[PDB]
Amino acid sequence: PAHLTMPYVMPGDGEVVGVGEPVAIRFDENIADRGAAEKAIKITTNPPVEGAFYWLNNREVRWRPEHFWKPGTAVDVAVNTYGVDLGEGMFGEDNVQTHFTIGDEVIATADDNTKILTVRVNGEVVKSMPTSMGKDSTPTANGIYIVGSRYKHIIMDSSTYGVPVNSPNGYRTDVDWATQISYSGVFVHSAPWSVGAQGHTNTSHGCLNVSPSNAQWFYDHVKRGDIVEVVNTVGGTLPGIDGLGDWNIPWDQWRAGNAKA
Repeated sequence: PAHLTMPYVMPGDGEVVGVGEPVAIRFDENIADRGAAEKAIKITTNPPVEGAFYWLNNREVRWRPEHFWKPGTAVDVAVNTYGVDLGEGMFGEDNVQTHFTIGDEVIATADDNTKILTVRVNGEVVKSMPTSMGKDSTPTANGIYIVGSRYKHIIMDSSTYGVPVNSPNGYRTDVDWATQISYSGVFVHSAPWSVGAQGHTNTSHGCLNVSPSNAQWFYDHVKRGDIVEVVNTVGGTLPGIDGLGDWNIPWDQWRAGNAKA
């Protein structure tokens, strides 16, 4: 190693993901020549669709279409960096490939005006969940969120996101049925402690609090790549480079890319 870097591709080989899942190629070393890396990456889709690369940081690039994937689309990814100088004498340690498919269109919209999280599958409403989002002093950002990992039980610690547990906006909370939707720390999870406020008042630090029953349903039926869109909150907009906020970047900007950066 040292002059060799190993690329990692997401999603998993054979995985079925939602319509918002971007292709992600992560290197274990910073890429000096982003242009070279993009050239070494071949992506084939069926049905065919145009897409483009955009870097979230110095080690990870993302590729996605202008709009959400069409359900049933099959995607093949070939990261051929072996023999390729990714910049300053750094070569790919080996080549990697992955194949994944797009499942049904699942888009859950959380409207702060109604305090309801509505899950639509292929355009049809299948669930309407009262929710309680970030309180005014710690609001939930508006925007398009891509569903990530899920946990039957986990502890969310504010210090993971730069906020001391002992501070006013701090917390170290055990939660059931947690589905992560932003690297910034936003999750859709079971919140038995805010069932009264759900559908009426925002009381969280930013997460989308829902009933235990609804959180479990969300955990069982929503998958990586599905979409959660938050609208009308007093917060700002999820950053395009969050890690799960890719879609908040305007297509013209995304297509333009940032390889010469």
